[PDB]
Amino acid sequence: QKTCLICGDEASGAHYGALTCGSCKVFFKRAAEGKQKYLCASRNDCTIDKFRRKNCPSCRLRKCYEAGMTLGA
Amino acid sequence: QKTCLICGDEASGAHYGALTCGSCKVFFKRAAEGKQKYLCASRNDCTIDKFRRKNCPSCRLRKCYEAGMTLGA
DNA sequence: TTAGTACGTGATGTTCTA
DNA sequence: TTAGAACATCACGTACTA
Ligand SMILES: [Zn+2]
Ligand SMILES: [Zn+2]
Ligand SMILES: [Zn+2]
Ligand SMILES: [Zn+2]
Repeated sequence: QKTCLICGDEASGAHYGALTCGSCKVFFKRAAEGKQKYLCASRNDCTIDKFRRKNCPSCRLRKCYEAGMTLGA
Repeated sequence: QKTCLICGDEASGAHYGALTCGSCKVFFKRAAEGKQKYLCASRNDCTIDKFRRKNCPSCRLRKCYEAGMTLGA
């Protein structure tokens, strides 16, 4: 509440169905749309925060879905 | 050997003191020269390979120093 | 309200030139 | 033989509009 559910950054309102920051809002749109497989370099449980969220699109995307984000309304 | 000591890609020669590919040669030069204080999102033990080496510069650089690479000061 | 655009920035990996 | 620069490409995050 005022904090992004994906990465803990300061949130700017709900986006695609969950409370997120602006960077996570645009990341989810880019990564949900694409037909990309993302690979985690560790164990699929990376810590996603303001400074680490860049490292692992796979875990960040997983967390977006887990927080309920969706492109299909 | 023909194998990059950092990421397992095909090596290109001895670079900065260790057998590495071309991408790891330029990465190490940029990483050692700049102090980006790279952060790992996991446990400082990421898998570094051709498909994952972009995920965790911090662990990739860790591997470079463990492999003996150095800028000669 | 929040989704879309488009920019500016920076990391990456190779080809080139020493 | 390898160091280093440059260019193209791409991921990222922001400001701005509606
Ligand atoms: Zn976020
Ligand atoms: Zn991960
Ligand atoms: Zn390598
Ligand atoms: Zn790591």
